[PDB]
Amino acid sequence: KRQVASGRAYIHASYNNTIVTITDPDGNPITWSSGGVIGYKGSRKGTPYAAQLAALDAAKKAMAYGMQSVDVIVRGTGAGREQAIRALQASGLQVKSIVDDTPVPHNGCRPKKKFRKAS
Amino acid sequence: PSRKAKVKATLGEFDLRDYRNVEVLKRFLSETGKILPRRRTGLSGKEQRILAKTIKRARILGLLPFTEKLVRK
Amino acid sequence: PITKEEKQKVIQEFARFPGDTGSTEVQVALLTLRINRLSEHLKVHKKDHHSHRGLLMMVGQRRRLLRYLQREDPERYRALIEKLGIRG
Amino acid sequence: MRRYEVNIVLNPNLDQSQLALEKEIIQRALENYGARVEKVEELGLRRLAYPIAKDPQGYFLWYQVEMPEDRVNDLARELRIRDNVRRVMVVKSQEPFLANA
RNA sequence: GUGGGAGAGGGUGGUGGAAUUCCCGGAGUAGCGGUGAAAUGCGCAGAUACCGGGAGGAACGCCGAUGGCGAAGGCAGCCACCUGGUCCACCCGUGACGCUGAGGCGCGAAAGCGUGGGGAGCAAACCGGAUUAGAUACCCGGGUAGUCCACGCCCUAAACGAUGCGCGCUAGGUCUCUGGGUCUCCUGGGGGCCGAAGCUAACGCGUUAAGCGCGCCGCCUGGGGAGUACGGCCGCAAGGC
Ligand SMILES: [Mg+2]
Ligand SMILES: [Mg+2]
Ligand SMILES: [Mg+2]
Ligand SMILES: [Mg+2]
Ligand SMILES: [Mg+2]
Ligand SMILES: [Mg+2]
Ligand SMILES: [Mg+2]
Ligand SMILES: [Mg+2]
Ligand SMILES: [Mg+2]
Ligand SMILES: [Mg+2]
Ligand SMILES: [Mg+2]
Ligand SMILES: [Mg+2]
Ligand SMILES: [Mg+2]
Ligand SMILES: [Mg+2]
Ligand SMILES: [Mg+2]
Repeated sequence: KRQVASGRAYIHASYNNTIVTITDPDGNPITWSSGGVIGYKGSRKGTPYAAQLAALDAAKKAMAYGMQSVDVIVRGTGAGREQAIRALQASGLQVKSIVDDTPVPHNGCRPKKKFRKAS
Repeated sequence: PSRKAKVKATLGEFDLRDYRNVEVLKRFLSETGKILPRRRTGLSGKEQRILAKTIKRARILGLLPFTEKLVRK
Repeated sequence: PITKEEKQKVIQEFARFPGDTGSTEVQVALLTLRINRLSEHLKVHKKDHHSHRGLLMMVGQRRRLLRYLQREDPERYRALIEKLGIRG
Repeated sequence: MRRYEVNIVLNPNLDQSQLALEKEIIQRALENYGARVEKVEELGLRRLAYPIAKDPQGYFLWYQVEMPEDRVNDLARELRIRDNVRRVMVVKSQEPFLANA
């Protein structure tokens, strides 16, 4: 309970799952959803569908606190990303905008073998 | 892609070695801090090169970003 | 670094005659300069291997000229030395 | 001696006093190293492409003091000792490689 | 010599931001993670996702090239200092002062060794999950030496262009880096591709020769045994020649 009205929605998509988050302007979260949350648990957490369900849950619960305008921010390139985004949009939540903020080092820590190989 | 216009034409006589010329430099960066290619800036190696050495100063100084957020999408 | 002056100063000091830039002395002297410098730089930056090889060549090029001087005119030779700082 | 361009960015929250103070050292400490200020062009406030010292802006300076090479990594080592001074950029002067002219 | 040019060539000091990890605070709740599927693992002592701050280590996105520098190994955030090589124009000086180079001496990726320090990420060994007929592996979760710094060793490699260095001679075309010119193009230095003659077992090379020649050095003489044994020399050792 708080009545935020205007906040931001952080979407974190990964090859393995998508967690969505809705904070308030200054940055503090209000509510969040995720593949797990919505019920899928395993290889399904990643599928776009889940992301859809997740993203919509992040909204429903968000709607509670009185949210109405989010500034969707994307991170990661996981499957079902440009998908979760399409959900928040068609959720009633006026999607102020979209931004890609996937972090990327300027050559930081040696990745693990899984993702190694320089060029 | 990139068959529009080079970032050199849209501009004039300018010191490619001036590390304070923000108004001009900002023209050589994408929707991000990313320093535009040559296929984009349309410069000579010697030039394109120097440009960077210059840009990378604008950065430390504080006049120029290192990276920007991608709007749209 | 060695200034234009520093250089010219040494040239117009050994030159056989006004206008002598490439005489066997000028050269030696000149070198000895470039050498005695780097010999200092390396006294510090011992880790600076690359520069060293640069010096490993000047020294060569230097003794090679001399070797030639001591041949042609053993006098000038015995001279360049006492004048500079070698053989001791 | 050689021609060096000096850039300096200090806390953009000083009053006439607090500020003129810093520049007292930027000048004092400066001359103490064979300053010789060929010129200066105080640009003042600037909107930084990114916060510096958690400050959304910055107060920029710029000189051209010609000084003794041997004493430069020092001169700056000195300008950094300041608190309200957050950036010391000492580039060596260079002909204006004009492009597209 | 003089005047000019390019450069991730080397060394020392400083310093920039992005990212990961960890700590502190906020806000927030049931999961995150991971995979072909999973599990181990981590989370209500509140993890994940989000915001703010801090500490620290390592590496430097875009530019970036099909690019450049270096004798080789190799070299890229930015700044300053110290320093090597090299290219062009002038035709100014010396007057064969040249080439090569047994042995010597120096440099020499990684791994490895010794002492001290540092230790974020990564990760031989190792500890576990899974897979499998088994799995001393590939996959997953952890993790020590190590990876980093200094000082001293070690001297190996598909250390590769699998092509020793130097000089001269022998069609062109085209792309490109760097200098000069009277700057359509000519001329010099370097990097590529197609190609004359020619060479070659063929593939291919072809003014960056693997062509035509001269000089000097190194090396080969069927396979296995074997880069082993013995000896010597070197190394703290591993081990090297
Ligand atoms: Mg002449
Ligand atoms: Mg004569
Ligand atoms: Mg001989
Ligand atoms: Mg070694
Ligand atoms: Mg090592
Ligand atoms: Mg050790
Ligand atoms: Mg790990
Ligand atoms: Mg592992
Ligand atoms: Mg050529
Ligand atoms: Mg050419
Ligand atoms: Mg033929
Ligand atoms: Mg060919
Ligand atoms: Mg035999
Ligand atoms: Mg062996
Ligand atoms: Mg022994």
